[PDB]
Amino acid sequence: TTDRSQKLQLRVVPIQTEDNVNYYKARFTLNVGDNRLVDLGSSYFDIKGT
Amino acid sequence: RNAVPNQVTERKFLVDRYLWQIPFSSNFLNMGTLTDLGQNVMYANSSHSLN
Repeated sequence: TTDRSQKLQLRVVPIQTEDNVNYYKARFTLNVGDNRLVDLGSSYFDIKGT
Repeated sequence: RNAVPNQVTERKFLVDRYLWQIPFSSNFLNMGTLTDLGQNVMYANSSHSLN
């Protein structure tokens, strides 16, 4: 484990959204810098709605 | 059909028989009993106060 200031979790908000009667688009931008790894097994969505 | 509108929600949780815990590790997971930050935060045999 390194000493450098990097983040354990991550939070990315969508770039584009789209509404419909019957669907909802969310397009993200997953930036993985140099000297970083991420497994997509830990990836999930965080829906808030009513 | 006669449900009241303006229903505010609220949430909580209950944990029983559980101490909360914060490990003194780098990635917050068990890689050993003698943890890895127990050799380089305490570094060059130094002292650190805590509150």
